[PDB]
Amino acid sequence: LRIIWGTNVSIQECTTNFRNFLMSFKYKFRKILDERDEELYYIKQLNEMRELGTSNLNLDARNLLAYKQTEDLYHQLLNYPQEVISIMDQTIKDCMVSLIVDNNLDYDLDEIETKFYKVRPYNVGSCKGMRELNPNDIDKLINLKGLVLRSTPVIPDMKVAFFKCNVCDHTMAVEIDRGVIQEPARCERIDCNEPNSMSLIHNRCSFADKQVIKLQETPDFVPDGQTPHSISLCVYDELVDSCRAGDRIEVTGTFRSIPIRANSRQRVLKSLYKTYVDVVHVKKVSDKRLDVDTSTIEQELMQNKVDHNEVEEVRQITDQDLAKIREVAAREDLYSLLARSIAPSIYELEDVKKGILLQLFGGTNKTFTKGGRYRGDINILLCGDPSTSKSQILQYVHKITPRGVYTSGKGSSAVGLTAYITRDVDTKQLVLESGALVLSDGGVCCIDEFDKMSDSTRSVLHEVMEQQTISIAKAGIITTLNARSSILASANPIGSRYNPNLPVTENIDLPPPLLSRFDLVYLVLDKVDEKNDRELAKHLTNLYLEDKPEHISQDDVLPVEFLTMYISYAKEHIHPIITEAAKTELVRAYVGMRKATTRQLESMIRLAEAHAKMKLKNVVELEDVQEAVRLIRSAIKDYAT
Amino acid sequence: AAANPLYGRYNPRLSPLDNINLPAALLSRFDILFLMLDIPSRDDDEKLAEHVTYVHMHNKQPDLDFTPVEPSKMREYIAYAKTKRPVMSEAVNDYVVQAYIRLRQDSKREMDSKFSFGQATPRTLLGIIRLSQALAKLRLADMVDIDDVEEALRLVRVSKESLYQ
Ligand SMILES: Nc1ncnc2c1ncn2[C@@H]1O[C@H](COP(=O)(O)OP(=O)(O)O)[C@@H](O)[C@H]1O
Ligand SMILES: [Zn+2]
Repeated sequence: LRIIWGTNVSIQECTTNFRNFLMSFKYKFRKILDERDEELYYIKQLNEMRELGTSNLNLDARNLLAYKQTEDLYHQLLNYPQEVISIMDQTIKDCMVSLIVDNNLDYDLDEIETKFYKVRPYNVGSCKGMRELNPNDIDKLINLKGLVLRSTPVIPDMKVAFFKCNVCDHTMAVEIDRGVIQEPARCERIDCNEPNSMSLIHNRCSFADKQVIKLQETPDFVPDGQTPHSISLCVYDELVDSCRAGDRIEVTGTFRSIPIRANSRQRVLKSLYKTYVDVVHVKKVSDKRLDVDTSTIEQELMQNKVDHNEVEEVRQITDQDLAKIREVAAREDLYSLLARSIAPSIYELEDVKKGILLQLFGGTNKTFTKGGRYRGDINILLCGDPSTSKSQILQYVHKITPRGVYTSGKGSSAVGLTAYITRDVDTKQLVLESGALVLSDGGVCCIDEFDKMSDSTRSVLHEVMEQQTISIAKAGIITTLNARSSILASANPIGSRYNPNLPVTENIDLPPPLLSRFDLVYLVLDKVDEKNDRELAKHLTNLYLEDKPEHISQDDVLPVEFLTMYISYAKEHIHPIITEAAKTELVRAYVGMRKATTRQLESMIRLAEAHAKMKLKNVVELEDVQEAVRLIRSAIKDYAT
Repeated sequence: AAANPLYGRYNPRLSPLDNINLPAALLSRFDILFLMLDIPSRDDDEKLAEHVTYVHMHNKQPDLDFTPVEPSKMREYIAYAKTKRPVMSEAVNDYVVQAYIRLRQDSKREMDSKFSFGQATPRTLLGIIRLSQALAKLRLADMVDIDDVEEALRLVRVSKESLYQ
């Protein structure tokens, strides 16, 4: 028996126990874990990796918890990760080689002899963020759910130091040991001695990449009393430029502590330690929220290859899923199936839900190879009575969209919608933080009490609503920066309730041009009657029949986890061409409004093409304009007044 | 919230949407408003003047066949009631609906003149449910009766019957 000091770990006993698992696992969690075909569950993923060069082994930690023989290990790597992962680095290499020697094989040997393999363990239990992390939790595996507010520049950090000798033509190198460079005073005596004369040469040395990232942390529960924490965390090589401002994330790593120097003068250290996460894995995506625009992020999809990391950017889907997607797309009522399943707790309002669905698809994005750009979006406003979906819709969008800041009222003004300059107290320098719209370079920016935002603030959106960019000239920065956000707005009329005896253009209390530059405006007036509000009341109270609404599967609707897999396919993979035959029905629909401005026309093409992203059509057909124009007219009840 | 009309006291010649300065969108987020306003009277002011002079003659509260509960024990009782998560019977479910439609039909079709205020809304139906849950929790009861909502609706309506005095 052998054991590490301060530790419960036996190297060889864990080594064989990990191999025993690694050569025998087959989804036993489905059998054992709870009340929930395949084989060799990891061996396929290991013999997958060796031809791709993707040296990373992403590990679902809960494989071990359910499995019969490595409950003895889950509570070790969780509690001793720096050492237990150092074992896995070795065992996996030996467990790759066992798949060599059992194989008649080509020369994989000549590199995997030398190359290095690693593990990223992420699928661990939940925690109350920074707050529950009492000092007993120091140096343990942890995970955090949250988002990024800023990231520092890449920092050079020493890994081999170099020494140049002022005489006698021999240098020296030393590898760093646990944070020190033990510089030899002696001139490597056996050449000759001079007592103290040697140099240290910066540009000969070998460096790691380091990067630091600031995480706004958002627990699944927070105690009454709390407020958001800006954690500071560090990420090493192969994760630098993995994740960046506005991303919504699950990240895992080791919780740490470190001292701080009191001053730049002397080595007195503060005893009240600082704390951070050393990141080991980041889960860039989730099943519940859709996928970041592949056209926008095109610069980084290749950087992941060029940087040699497979930390994933886009949802993987199998043929069994795509086959279902296509078999679903053939049905006649998809146009209403999504518009119901988008909000299974929201009653009727299917004109609203449907145009919102057509916002999420975006439509089409296009450029002229230098001189111009156009993008698929519709910018939306909701108006009419209180006591309606308006505020709840802004949540469901927010909780599906991977990006977006729920701005609100007078609590949101120019310096914090666009970027601002601020003192980073942790280092005391001026640094630039992305504002709300800049963080929202994609997805949706969701705005509420839109008319109670001031006359001064509204003037930023007045550019952004179609030009999708913001341009700056204030001290320290002069740039135009991207603001690809779609915009969605909740508004209420002048006075209160609604008043049909005054024209809507006045009633909204929003200026005629900005109201026009919205692509779709919804009038959501109540107009009360029996045989609607009764059916609504039954629907609502069924949420209190069963104290959690698991029977909401009634009135059949898609699983959200499939709907997001559909949209993040259609969005990613279809570029719907507006056919030259579609013009003839399109222009008359515009001119019929003129008997109002091009924003309607520029909206209809961006809305109708989304109605071709839906149903996955590479080309627009004369029918799909017809539903799009009717939607515009009926969204403002154009027949009535 | 405590608030006062535009002239401190009410004016009976002003409809409440004009007597009250607040906008009805914000007001619709109050699940109950109380028109807790005074009118002089020969009798009722006498018992008040007793209670105030009694409680000013000494700290003690009136000699009713009652005791005013010590607050800390009431806090413990509330903390137990908070643990209760009551469920609505289908019997009351269909009653809440029909009362709501009669309220909403009356509120709209009749009550948009003179003393009439506001409109009935989904939010006021949810108010009645939350109040009906609260009553059942004060019973320490795992279910919500038809006997609860017929009390909850009373508090909703009674808060403005003061206006007719
Ligand atoms: N037609 C409806 N379908 C579902 N829920 C509704 C409906 N009308 C109102 N509600 C409920 O009322 C609340 C909406 O408040 P809301 O009306 O968004 O405030 P605002 O009046 O500022 O829009 C939500 O809890 C929602 O569930
Ligand atoms: Zn020398």
